[PDB]
Amino acid sequence: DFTQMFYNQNVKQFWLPEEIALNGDLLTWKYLGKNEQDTYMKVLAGLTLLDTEQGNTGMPIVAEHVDGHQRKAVLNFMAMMENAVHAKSYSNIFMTLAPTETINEVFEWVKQNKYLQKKAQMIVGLYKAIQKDDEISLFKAMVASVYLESFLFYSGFYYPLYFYGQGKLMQSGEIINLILRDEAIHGVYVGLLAQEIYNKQTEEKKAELREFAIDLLNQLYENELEYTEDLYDQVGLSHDVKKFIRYNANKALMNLGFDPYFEEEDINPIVLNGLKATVEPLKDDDFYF
Amino acid sequence: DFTQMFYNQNVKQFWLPEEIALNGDLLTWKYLGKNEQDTYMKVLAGLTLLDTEQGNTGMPIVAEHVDGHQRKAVLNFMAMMENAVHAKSYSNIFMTLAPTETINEVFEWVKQNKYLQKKAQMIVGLYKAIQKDDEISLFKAMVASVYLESFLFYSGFYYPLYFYGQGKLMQSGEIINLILRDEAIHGVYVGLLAQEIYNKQTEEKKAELREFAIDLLNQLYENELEYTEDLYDQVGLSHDVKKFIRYNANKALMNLGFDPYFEEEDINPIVLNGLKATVEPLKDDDFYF
Amino acid sequence: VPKWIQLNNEIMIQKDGKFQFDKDKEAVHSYFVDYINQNTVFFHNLKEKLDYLVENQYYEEEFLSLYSFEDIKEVFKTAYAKKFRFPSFMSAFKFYNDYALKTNDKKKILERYEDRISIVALFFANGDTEKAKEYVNLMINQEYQPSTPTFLNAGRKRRGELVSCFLLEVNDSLNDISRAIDISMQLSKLGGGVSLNLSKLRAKGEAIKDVENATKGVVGVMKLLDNAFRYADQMGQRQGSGAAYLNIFHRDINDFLDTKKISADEDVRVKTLSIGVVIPDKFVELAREDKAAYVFYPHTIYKEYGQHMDEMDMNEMYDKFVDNPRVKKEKINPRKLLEKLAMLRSESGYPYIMFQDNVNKVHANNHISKVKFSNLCSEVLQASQVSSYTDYDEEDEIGLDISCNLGSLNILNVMEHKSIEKTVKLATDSLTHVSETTDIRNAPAVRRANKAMKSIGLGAMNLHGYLAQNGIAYESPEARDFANTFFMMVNFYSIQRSAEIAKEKGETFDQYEGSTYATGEYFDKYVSTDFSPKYEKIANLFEGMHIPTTEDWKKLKAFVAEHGMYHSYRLCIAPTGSISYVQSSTASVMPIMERIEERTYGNSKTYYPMPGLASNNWFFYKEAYDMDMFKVVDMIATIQQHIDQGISFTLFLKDTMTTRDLNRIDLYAHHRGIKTIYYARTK
Amino acid sequence: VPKWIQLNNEIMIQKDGKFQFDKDKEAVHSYFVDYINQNTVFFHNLKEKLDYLVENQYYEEEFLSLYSFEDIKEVFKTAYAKKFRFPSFMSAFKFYNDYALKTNDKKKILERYEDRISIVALFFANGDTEKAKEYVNLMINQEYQPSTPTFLNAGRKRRGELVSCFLLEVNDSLNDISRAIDISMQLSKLGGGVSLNLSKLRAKGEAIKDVENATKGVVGVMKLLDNAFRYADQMGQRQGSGAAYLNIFHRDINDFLDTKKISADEDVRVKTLSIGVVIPDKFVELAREDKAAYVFYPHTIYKEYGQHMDEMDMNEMYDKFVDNPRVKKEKINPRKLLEKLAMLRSESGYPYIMFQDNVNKVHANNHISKVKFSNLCSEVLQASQVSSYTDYDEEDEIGLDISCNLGSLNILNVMEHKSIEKTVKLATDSLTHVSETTDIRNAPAVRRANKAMKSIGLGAMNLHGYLAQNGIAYESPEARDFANTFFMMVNFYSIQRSAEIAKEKGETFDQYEGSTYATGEYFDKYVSTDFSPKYEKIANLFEGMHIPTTEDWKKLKAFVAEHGMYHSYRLCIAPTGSISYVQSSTASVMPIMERIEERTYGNSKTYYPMPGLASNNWFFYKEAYDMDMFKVVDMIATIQQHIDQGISFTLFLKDTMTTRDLNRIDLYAHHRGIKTIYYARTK
Ligand SMILES: Nc1ncnc2c1ncn2[C@@H]1O[C@H](COP(=O)(O)OP(=O)(O)OP(=O)(O)O)[C@@H](O)[C@H]1O
Ligand SMILES: Nc1ncnc2c1ncn2[C@@H]1O[C@H](COP(=O)(O)OP(=O)(O)OP(=O)(O)O)[C@@H](O)[C@H]1O
Ligand SMILES: Cc1cn([C@H]2C[C@H](O)[C@@H](COP(=O)(O)OP(=O)(O)OP(=O)(O)O)O2)c(=O)[nH]c1=O
Ligand SMILES: [Mg+2]
Ligand SMILES: [Mg+2]
Ligand SMILES: [Mn+2]
Ligand SMILES: [Mn+2]
Ligand SMILES: [Mn+2]
Ligand SMILES: [Mn+2]
Repeated sequence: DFTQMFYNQNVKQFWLPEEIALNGDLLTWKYLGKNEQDTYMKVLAGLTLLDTEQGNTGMPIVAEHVDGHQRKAVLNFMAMMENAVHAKSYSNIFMTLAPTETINEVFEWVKQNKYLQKKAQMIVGLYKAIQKDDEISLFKAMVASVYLESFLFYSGFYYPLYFYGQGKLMQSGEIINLILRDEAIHGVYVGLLAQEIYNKQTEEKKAELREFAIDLLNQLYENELEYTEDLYDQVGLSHDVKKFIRYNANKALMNLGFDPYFEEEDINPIVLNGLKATVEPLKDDDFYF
Repeated sequence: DFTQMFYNQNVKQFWLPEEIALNGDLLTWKYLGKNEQDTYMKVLAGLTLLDTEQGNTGMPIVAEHVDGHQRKAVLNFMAMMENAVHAKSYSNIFMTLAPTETINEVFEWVKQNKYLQKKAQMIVGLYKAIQKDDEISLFKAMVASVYLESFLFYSGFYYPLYFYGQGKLMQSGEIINLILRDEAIHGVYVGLLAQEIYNKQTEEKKAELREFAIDLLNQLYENELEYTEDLYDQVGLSHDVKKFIRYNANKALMNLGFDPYFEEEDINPIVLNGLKATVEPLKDDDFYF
Repeated sequence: VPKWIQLNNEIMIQKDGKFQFDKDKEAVHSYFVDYINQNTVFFHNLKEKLDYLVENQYYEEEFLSLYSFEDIKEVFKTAYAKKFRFPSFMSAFKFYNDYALKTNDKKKILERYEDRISIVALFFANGDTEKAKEYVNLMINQEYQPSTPTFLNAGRKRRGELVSCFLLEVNDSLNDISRAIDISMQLSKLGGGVSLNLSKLRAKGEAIKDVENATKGVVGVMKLLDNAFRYADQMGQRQGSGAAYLNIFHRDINDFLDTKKISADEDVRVKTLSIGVVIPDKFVELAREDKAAYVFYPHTIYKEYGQHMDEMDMNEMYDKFVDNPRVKKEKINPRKLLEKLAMLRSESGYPYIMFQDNVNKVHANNHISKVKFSNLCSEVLQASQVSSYTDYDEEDEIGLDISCNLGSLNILNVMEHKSIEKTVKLATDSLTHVSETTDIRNAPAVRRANKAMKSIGLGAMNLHGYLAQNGIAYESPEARDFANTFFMMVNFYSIQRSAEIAKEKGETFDQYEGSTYATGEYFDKYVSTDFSPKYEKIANLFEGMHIPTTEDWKKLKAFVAEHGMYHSYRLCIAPTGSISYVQSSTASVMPIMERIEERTYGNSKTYYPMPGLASNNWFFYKEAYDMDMFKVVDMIATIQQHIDQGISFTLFLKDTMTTRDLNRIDLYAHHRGIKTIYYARTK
Repeated sequence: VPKWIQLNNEIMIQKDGKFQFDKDKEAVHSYFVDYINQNTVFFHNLKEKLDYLVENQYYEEEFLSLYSFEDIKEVFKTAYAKKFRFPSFMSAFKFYNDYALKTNDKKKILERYEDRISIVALFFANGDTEKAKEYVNLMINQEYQPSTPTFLNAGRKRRGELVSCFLLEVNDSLNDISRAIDISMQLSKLGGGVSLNLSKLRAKGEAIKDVENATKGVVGVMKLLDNAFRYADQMGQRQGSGAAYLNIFHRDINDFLDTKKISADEDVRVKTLSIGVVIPDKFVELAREDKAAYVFYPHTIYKEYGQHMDEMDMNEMYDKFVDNPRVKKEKINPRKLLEKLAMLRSESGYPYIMFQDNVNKVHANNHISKVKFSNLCSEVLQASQVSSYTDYDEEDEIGLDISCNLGSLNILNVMEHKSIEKTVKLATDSLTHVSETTDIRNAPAVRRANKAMKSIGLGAMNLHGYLAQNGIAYESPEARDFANTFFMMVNFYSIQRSAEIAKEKGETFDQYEGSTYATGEYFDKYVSTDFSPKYEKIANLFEGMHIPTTEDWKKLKAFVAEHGMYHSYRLCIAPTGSISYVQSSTASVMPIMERIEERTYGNSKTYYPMPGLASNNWFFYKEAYDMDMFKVVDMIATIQQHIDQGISFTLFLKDTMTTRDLNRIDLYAHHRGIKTIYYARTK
């Protein structure tokens, strides 16, 4: 009911890194404090590292196990955006703002970081556990994918959106907004594929899959809180970032056809400024009573 | 030495079938004989099948086994083109020119056609035989992919080109030329990757790999002859198409770094005839003259 | 979270296996002792309050100037003497969030429920203190509820229009199309829902002055109207809502329907304009016989016959259209079109279905015009004459564009007070006043029709609430017997009040002499058939009230023949969406969707139990989706036999049932005399 | 492939390293020997032809009835005595595919070139056989070409209006917006391009009846207008074309511009609505000094001052607006806005640029109104007064909506015949006749301004063709000298003809007494500066023709003072899209885009070399993209100093140049006195 519509929306959102000139960001970058520059670098590396997993494994593995030519095509398109567009865009932002040696060091740090690694490996673990012709393991991986696309990225997206909403780092913020817009539709699409599997299950199996999804969300959420304090306490933003994580967790759940887990909260206004029934033929004698 | 330039070439060649309006072919299509329309539909259906498998299976699987994020980005982009752009374009052509029943019938015809099933069996079999960290199985699949890109498509491409060259079906022909332009660079790129693996081998191993490549080519060739006769005898063109596929077989071998295998022949001259802005800020001196 | 929110959420926390319904009451107390009383603005006396509301442009001073301040004080004291208490938290919440008057910055509450009721009553009475007290007693007892426009906007300076729905006839011309777009924007600016009949517009591929295949059809006008309603969206507060109605014999009927398909392209898809389909009995007959039908090009028919396709009876002219070579037509499968209608209603709830022959076989004003379309809620069914909007500097021929004022009787409160007659007459007087004080300066046909037809809509709410609180199953024959008797009483007293108003004013509605009211035909079934309850329980329910017999109906028929009727149309049962919350009533005569509804407001969630829901009447409050739609159709037909206009009949479907079940329900509704079908809501 | 198409495609086949241009001539012969004569309907005599065309509703009876048949036959004989031959295949193809009258079945040709010219001449003369013969000699010599509407529709019963450029003022009200939508639909129905000024409309987030954040801004109005123009598309023949103009100090200017971005959403982007931006000198001064600018909310300015923001001089009002606390404004960077304009023009060629002060410092009718916006082609620059369209049954205040009358001189044919004066005067008379015979009954302000202003647009074309065939580079100072002299003579004879018509009819245009023509200011630069050619080559080009001197201009000034001027506006240089083909001329005063243009008609390819292109003048036919845009700006300013209205000035850019180069060209155009910039076509 939905793949051709998503095909259309995906291909009409096509873009390339070269379209946004990045050099003019240096005019606001130079005015940020060391803690602001440090947080930005670390957040950016976090997003880059997670998105690489999605391009190399997450999207291609789902495309491999999903049946249907049109779905495979949409999924291929999404994998292309991760590897050919998003990855080059993150690299471009880095090369503009930091010298080569600084980039290498930030990636070394974020690569060793406990909270980034915990979430990266949790997601990758579920992708590696998909078994041929087993729709339960595929569903679990789709849940992981939706959580990455619609939830885990957002502790990171917060900061570029925060600057973007203030008139700072506008070129890289525009790029991030385009990336985020792609991840949103990726999350919604994979969510619909997961609901299709979920709806084929018994009531007991459904309850079991719901427990899986909530348990996974809880593990990731508790690590996100730690990740958040680790990066954002030094710039005083953690309270507001936490509200943004919960709001996006609720969107991820709704993508999977589940109820929101967290109470509704208002979001930081600066970040906001940045942001078929069965056809049965009439058999006659249905006109007579 | 080459991936970056292929990356740039692939992304700059990006297109969608919807860019080309097809209603202009309606009259030249209406005017073709029933035999001509039948061959044309079947030819494009055979192409659709090849691109379906190249997009779903061939390109993603090669991407999985090739090392390097940039090489993977090129291969992922090529995969997307196969199933999200190329395979879909044929449906755009079908939906314009043909009624639904004729479309349904031709897709049923691909499923039961023995030559098309044999060529898919052979090519996809080699893709699925790739073993992780086994460069020889990978080479064999890359040879198969080059043969699909640079040889097997051409029994199909002949007919749209033959019409384009006579000023007939020129909108459909424009789509086909764009597809052909893509496959030419895809065949070169995969050819270069295959040569990398071949060049690592002992002379004895190389001799075996040439045997594999030539045996495979001959087996595919013999099947393609029967396919060509089956499609083109009713339009009187089988001998001409055979010359064309031999011509392109030599190009496939060359893409693999091998000498031409078939003698040169005169190809139908009709078929040969068938072949944001940069932003600067405003200076204060630009306001005075 | 607020204390009242916690108390309201405590309902679902079961104690001894039972819902804590009484907790809801506690919530209201909290909602008043912690929010409403603190956020209300109190004055030293009523004089200071009225002066502050008048000078600060909250109230119109004209309607208050007709009373001395002593009379206004007496009216307010009468309102407050009842000591009205909201029995549920959601009733008070809905009133104080949607209908209570607030300050300019919306930080404080200026109007209580009694204040709003007093202001509405003073506006209704038009200078009569005793009539104002009668209206106050009628509304504070919650026997009668003025519509959301009237209740919210009466006596307010910053008010919109008191009329809820407007129906426009669009003639087949560019001038008429542009005028229809302008009038739609003007009426959406006034806050009313606008319905447009597009059946006169010629289909796609018709000739505009001898150049053929030139018209865009009704889909282009649909896109224009959709953009107009998007632009005029009540100053960005409520999304602009429009309805387009097309006859099923229009050639564009498929494209029309294709506007609501979920796979429709952006150049065809229309998203803010509801769609309705008008189905004559000829289409149902063709589908029943499986004979291939023909959709027609309206302009060819107009050229050949001089009249529009929807201006004449298809049941007698369809064969002439088909056999006429000068009429252009396309072959369709009527059963396939019915299946497409069912599929569209399953997917999106559209189109509205209007059974034209069911409307016009009992329509009392067929002489003026046949009913060719309905309103945005598919319950207004009145005669309309298309307007001829000519070129600039040329006089326009102004027709009749339907517009009626809504007001609902609370069946539970009306029958508890044993005051069907008094409530009906007072509601008729209030609706007559609302019609009289309505003057729209940018819709000429609407203004002329309001002045001439004098049509009003008197609805009813809390049918299911009354039945469930009295131990009567909504699908039971006893419930249908109660509906028959109650709505016959409502019709009798509405006709009596209309005739009394005509006598006291010496004037009837325009062209009343040709109506079935004047000829006495309308009263036929009322002077030969007795509508007294056939069950002892229903008769006991109606005890203390004089149920009109055939003799009373004969006397009323003679009275109407002598004096006439002031209103062309009197009764129409609107959905009554949000004002049913304030009255603690179930929505309209429809069965309840759910026993307890969970609604999210802000970041909090609230649970509203159905009014009077408890352990003893839990199963009498049967959910609509669990009900047999055939028995709901029977109930709606029983009510409809006493309602001159239509009833907003929403179909409540389960996901398991197919489009064939929806088609069967539609065909049974057509067989039973259902005039219109509103929505196909799937659980 | 037809024989003429092969002969045309043989041009590109090079013989002896040269293009076979002469082969094109042969193609024409084939196109007439094989196709045109075979499919041309022939009659025994002209009487039978005229009777058949009148009876079959091809022609109008009124204009033919003004002459005896002998006079009509004499006019046709005068047309056919020239023995006119199309010099290129594309000229005849364009005429017989676009302008020649065809049967209702579109398979036979009823009108030849001489027949169409004779009919247009008879329509122009309005009963004067000698005047009709003069018009026939003017058009068969191809000295003057009526615009596509006039040339195609003159004398035809099945026709649109003869005017296709319409400028509408939209007042800040829902009634005015709906009326603007209606008028746009009616004028697109007539076949005209409609331009609407949206600067008076209040921005997004403004108050409607003192409720805040209610207005949708000009973008919602643009969506409505885009839907209206999509709906009204000349009975499904051409895509409905409309333009919207917004002042750059309007707050919506970004959102306005955002309607043309590719990344814009479906609810933001308008596809069939062209956009133009009006840039006062204040914005250019703010950008030049890099001071941050302010975009103002129009309704706050209107409330504070009682006048619209675009109705007062922003140069003297900007500081008062900024310092006024009751005027709401938003901070912007004018240089960023200029870069956004350049980027948008690079992407899509939008918006059109109107330099308000460049237009209004030479505007002769500033007393009536200042020129606030331009047309769809950005060359009509006239005073306009907004209309107050009130509610129904209320009298509207009808203002002035611009609608000028197009017609182009063929500079090559005019100058080789040494007939600047006669051609200009006859073209002025024909334009006056067409303006007087235009009566639009659905656009009140357009009709009122046509009756009052009597404004016509007399353009010129084949400037680059004439210069290249005379060995003059378009960017050379000699070309600018020729343009200066030629257009000064055109202005002189246009003013003389306007004054002569005013003297003959005894009437001037409304409010002429306040114009600079009446005060003599307009003639200042003409009574002090001599515009005779400064180069001997240009003087020899003008040999045989009297060049008006300063004494002649003084005499003309005295004549205008004594007798007045009939036309408020006389000269405007339109793009002249397809009529340039029929006249075998280069389009407008623009330089040629390509020396030989390749076109695809049906499934066939065709080749049109520029008129007079050969090996000797191949270098002088320089392509526009290869030219320096500063020198093109200089030439256009040289012409503009003699044109009262604007010139359709398209920028021709290479893909290499950036937005800085585009902004530099725009700023040099502003510095040089360019009134409008039409398009930014990137090669
Ligand atoms: N359910 C309710 N509906 C409407 N108003 C209410 C409701 N509950 C409380 N109020 C308002 O809040 C006030 C709080 O008083 P409450 O109902 O607790 O009793 P009280 O102080 O004994 O007086 P009384 O009941 O006589 O007004 C009420 O007087 C009334 O104005
Ligand atoms: N280049 C052309 N432009 C316009 N009409 C042409 C052209 N060439 C031919 N025709 C048309 O075809 C006719 C035949 O012209 P042709 O060149 O054969 O000789 P002719 O002496 O002009 O002929 P005729 O006896 O028709 O005047 C012309 O009279 C004219 O109607
Ligand atoms: C002008 C126009 C009309 N129409 C359709 C919609 C109207 O319902 C229908 C009638 O237009 P009219 O305004 O009645 O056009 P007309 O009066 O000049 O032509 P006729 O004499 O035949 O009535 O034409 C379009 O679809 N597109 C258009 O652009
Ligand atoms: Mg008409
Ligand atoms: Mg106003
Ligand atoms: Mn990504
Ligand atoms: Mn993604
Ligand atoms: Mn391919
Ligand atoms: Mn390929």
